[PDB]
Amino acid sequence: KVFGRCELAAAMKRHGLDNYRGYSLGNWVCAAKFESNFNTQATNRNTDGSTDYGILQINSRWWCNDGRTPGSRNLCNIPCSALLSSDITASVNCAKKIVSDGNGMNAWVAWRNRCKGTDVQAWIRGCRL
Repeated sequence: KVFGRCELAAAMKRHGLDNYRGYSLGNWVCAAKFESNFNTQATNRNTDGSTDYGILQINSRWWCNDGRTPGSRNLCNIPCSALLSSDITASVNCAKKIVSDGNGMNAWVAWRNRCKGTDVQAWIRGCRL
């Protein structure tokens, strides 16, 4: 499933992240354009020996189970690959928690400098709420 512009912006609020734990609608949408290019199928292995699974570029090392990354906490405890299907209904379980960790959105490399402080009111622009 390859999503359109206004095809990826409503299902995020459908799952409750709106201003989630101090994280608003303004902070989400840019990042997937820069981790997956609005793609659900973008698998890339980072030199850390981990791969980045899903549209969120998750490293199997800290949070999931891929079987080729030993010493991984596999904290989420699910198929690291279920993190890949069009049905994302369960992937954010670990998105809503990786942040209580307290070091922030700073778990991702691009939005931090590619997407922070930038005009965000604009990603939510041109669309209906």
